[PDB]
Amino acid sequence: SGFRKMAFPSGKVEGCMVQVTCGTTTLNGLWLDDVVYCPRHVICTSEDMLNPNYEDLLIRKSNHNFLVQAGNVQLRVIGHSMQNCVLKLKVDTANPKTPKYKFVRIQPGQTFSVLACYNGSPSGVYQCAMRPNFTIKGSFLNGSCGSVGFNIDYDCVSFCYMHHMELPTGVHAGTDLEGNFYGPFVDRQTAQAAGTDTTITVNVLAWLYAAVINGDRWFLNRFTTTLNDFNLVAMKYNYEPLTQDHVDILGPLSAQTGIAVLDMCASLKELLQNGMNGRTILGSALLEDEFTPFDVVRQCSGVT
Amino acid sequence: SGFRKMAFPSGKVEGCMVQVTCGTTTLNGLWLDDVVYCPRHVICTSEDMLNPNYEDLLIRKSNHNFLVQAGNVQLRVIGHSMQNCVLKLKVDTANPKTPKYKFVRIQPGQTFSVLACYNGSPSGVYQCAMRPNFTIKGSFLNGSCGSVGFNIDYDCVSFCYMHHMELPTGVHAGTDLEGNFYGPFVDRQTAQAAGTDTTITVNVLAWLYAAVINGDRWFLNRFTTTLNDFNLVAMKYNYEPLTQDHVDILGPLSAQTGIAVLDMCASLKELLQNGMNGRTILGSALLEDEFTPFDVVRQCSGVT
Ligand SMILES: O=C1N[C@]2(C[C@@H](c3ccccc3)C2)C(=O)N1c1cncc2ccccc12
Ligand SMILES: O=C1N[C@]2(C[C@@H](c3ccccc3)C2)C(=O)N1c1cncc2ccccc12
Repeated sequence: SGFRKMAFPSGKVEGCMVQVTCGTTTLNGLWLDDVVYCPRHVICTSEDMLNPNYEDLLIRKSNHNFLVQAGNVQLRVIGHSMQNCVLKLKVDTANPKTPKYKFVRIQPGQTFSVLACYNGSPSGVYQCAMRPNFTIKGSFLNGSCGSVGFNIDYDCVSFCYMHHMELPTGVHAGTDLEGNFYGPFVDRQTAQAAGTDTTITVNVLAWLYAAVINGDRWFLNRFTTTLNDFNLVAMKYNYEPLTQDHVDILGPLSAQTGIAVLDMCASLKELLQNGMNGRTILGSALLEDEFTPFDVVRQCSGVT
Repeated sequence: SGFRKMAFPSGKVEGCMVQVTCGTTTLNGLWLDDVVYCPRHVICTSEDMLNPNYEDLLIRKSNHNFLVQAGNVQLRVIGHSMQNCVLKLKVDTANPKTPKYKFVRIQPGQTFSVLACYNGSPSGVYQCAMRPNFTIKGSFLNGSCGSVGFNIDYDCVSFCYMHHMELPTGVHAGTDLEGNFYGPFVDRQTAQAAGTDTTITVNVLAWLYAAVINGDRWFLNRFTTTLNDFNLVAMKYNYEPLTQDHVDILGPLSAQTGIAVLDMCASLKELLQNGMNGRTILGSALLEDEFTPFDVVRQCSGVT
């Protein structure tokens, strides 16, 4: 029993973290096979950050200007290209520690583990969610750039996120591993609107199921509701609208607890309208939306 | 910026996790050099759990009754002994992946990372605290037994915790790596009183410092207080008494924020007396006590 914000074990990703230096700028890179991936803003100086011309900046750079270090070992760079907002440095040596891996573009409301790194050395691991407005609420300092987000399915690592930017508002923006930003963000030091973040309704409901499984049941009420009636309340409280897809993926948790999805929706409605009244659910005084139904089932079934 | 419940990277510990089978019972073991450590209750059957005689049970066991598997590879057991509540199985092969490590008995209120394992394979990593009543509020299912807690200082792993028991109340009890229980617990399937848990006051104050550093300042008030006056309020609200040692270790955070410890104590007092009023601090509606002053400084300075 018990329920924790649990990260994937980070071993397979630690063996891929390197340091990339271009002039004075150092940040983290990801070494898979004979390619190192990193944020392209590694080629920027103090002078460039308001509006860098990345093509023009890259053109003044050669293979030997990119210093790639894995622990003590220096790597030899034999090719470089820019794909959207990432640099791909071809090195002469395949990473011996390369795990089975894919690159995935995740959807808003999905979760992943972040290995926070500095100078190509791992500092910490935590779990987080792509917010509906495509930001992440991470823990990143100067030099964390190029730190990666991932999921693990058995032996296969799915890299989904590369950290690029802290926004003036203190939240975090980055790319998939093909260098496309999540959300409207660009790699320029400007004020950029993230926009209105909503709560991930399907995730709150998954967490209510997690609570019931672990013995917190006080919020279960006598009521039910409809998908329409519920969504009218969701909208008022800046909750993502709930669809039949959401109801469908909550099926396993519905089956395990014997609580219909719409009965759980009716409990949520009363929590939104009446608050928690100073009570707690799974040691929290607010509604948690950073567990997917998958995460709850995994943690409640012990997938390894 | 941002502030997360961050775990240590788990790579160095993943390479040490093995499966130990004795008869029908399987749980996790820790393979360091040519010794495997695991909970001694691996030698118990359905018949034994109310009051096992571990000496008598062990005496009916030989080296070849202990099946130790690291992934596919079977290990050969060439010696066995019982040290308090752990079994030490000597195997013929030194773990090639053994990191630099120590065994440490941590103190209540200290934090560590848990690698939750099943059948000797790692499932997840999270951060948690030794509660003042020597329990931990983990996330453990059947077969998680022998999962370990640790800290990392540079390249050195300090193993502090081995998981043995879920208590009838849903909280978790285990040993140091010399097999001594934290708290009054025994490895018998009986109702065992954990007793009154308090809040770790020094940790709440560290987290208030973390909040101020990250821009949440609303709880800063015009007041100050005394260590005596504060402790009178602490006692009322089941908070650990604050000592000059606590005040001393908060010095670096005091220096970074320019807020005196006793001014922060006066803010805490008003939060305890008046509650949060529906407001939040670092995305939480309750006072968090699972960050040490060390953890806050580490996360706010980027130790790698
Ligand atoms: O270290 C940098 N540098 C940039 C500034 C930004 C940038 C954009 C265009 C051209 C050059 C640089 C990339 C940044 O946003 N961070 C941080 C990342 N995460 C967390 C941070 C926390 C504090 C300060 C900077 C951070
Ligand atoms: O799998 C076991 N087995 C014991 C029962 C307990 C025991 C004590 C004496 C002799 C034999 C066995 C050790 C346990 O407490 N757990 C669990 C651990 N963590 C989390 C658990 C969650 C659900 C069920 C059991 C759990």
